[PDB]
Amino acid sequence: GPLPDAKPLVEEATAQTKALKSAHMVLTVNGKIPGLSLKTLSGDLTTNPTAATGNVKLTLGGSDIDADFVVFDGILYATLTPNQWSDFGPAADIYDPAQVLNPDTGLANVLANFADAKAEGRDTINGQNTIRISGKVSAQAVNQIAPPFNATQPVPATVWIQETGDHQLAQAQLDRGSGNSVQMTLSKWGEKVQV
Ligand SMILES: CCCCCCCCCCCCCCC[C@@H](O)O[C@H](CO[C@H](O)CCCCCCCC[C@@H](C)CCCCCCCC)COP(=O)(O)O[C@H]1[C@H](O[C@@H]2O[C@@H](CO)[C@H](O)[C@H](O)[C@@H]2O)[C@H](O)[C@H](O)[C@@H](O)[C@@H]1O[C@H]1O[C@@H](CO[C@@H](O)CCCCCCCCCCCCCCC)[C@@H](O)[C@H](O)[C@@H]1O
Repeated sequence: GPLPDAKPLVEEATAQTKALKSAHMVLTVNGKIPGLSLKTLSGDLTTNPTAATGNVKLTLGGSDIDADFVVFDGILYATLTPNQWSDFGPAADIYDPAQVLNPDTGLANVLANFADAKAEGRDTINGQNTIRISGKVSAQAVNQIAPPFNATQPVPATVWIQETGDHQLAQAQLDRGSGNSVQMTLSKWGEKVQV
């Protein structure tokens, strides 16, 4: 029918996101973003304490490698060859995955700096009704969650927020122009993450 007002949905999702401890995430890079060699990633993240497990497809020296990865006790491990775990040192020297759910600099900060929010339509995400919402994310909030963006201006964005229930952030995408973008889909909020 009619669409709810986006502004209160965004505010509710902001609050809900700040309280998150854990989630499943699927990250897709569309086109090309300089200094971001990642193509796709799917995994499970928990925080306080930080742990993550999953799989990643990335480009290394011009070859796409499929790898499994684990972040535990501050350290990043990954199978660059199958069943062979390599230790790549402190995760934070590459990207501390806890950043995504940091209430100050993660997804909640993106939501809190999401300007001009406007409800655009309704979409199913992972079996759930969500409201698709356009807006622009501040350069600072974008650079904090995704440094390679190197934004010097507000970044056009789309968020999908659950229409009912908890109003979680279901999906978000940041458009760098020219068919290049990064999108994350969140689900399984509060799941246990063993690792
Ligand atoms: C959703 C679930 C939660 C997760 C969220 C998603 C996060 C995904 C992150 C994926 C990025 C993996 C790509 C690794 C590329 C690799 O080249 O990184 C650089 C080189 O590192 C070495 O080369 C490592 C060995 C080579 C290959 C890597 C091994 C394989 C491991 C991995 C790829 C497999 C699994 C990966 C998946 C893990 C997911 C984790 C959960 C970093 O080197 P340094 O450690 O020296 O770091 C930098 C240094 O900074 C450090 O910080 C200092 C602070 O003071 C310290 O003192 C420290 O000493 C050091 O100085 C330097 O300054 C230097 O200037 C800079 O150039 C250095 O490297 C930089 O060099 C380039 C490399 O670029 C490409 O190679 C790719 C870089 C990708 C990094 C971007 C992170 C992803 C963005 C997150 C998106 C989130 C989306 C949110 C939703 C919208 C830059 O792009 C980038 O800035 C990079 O960091």
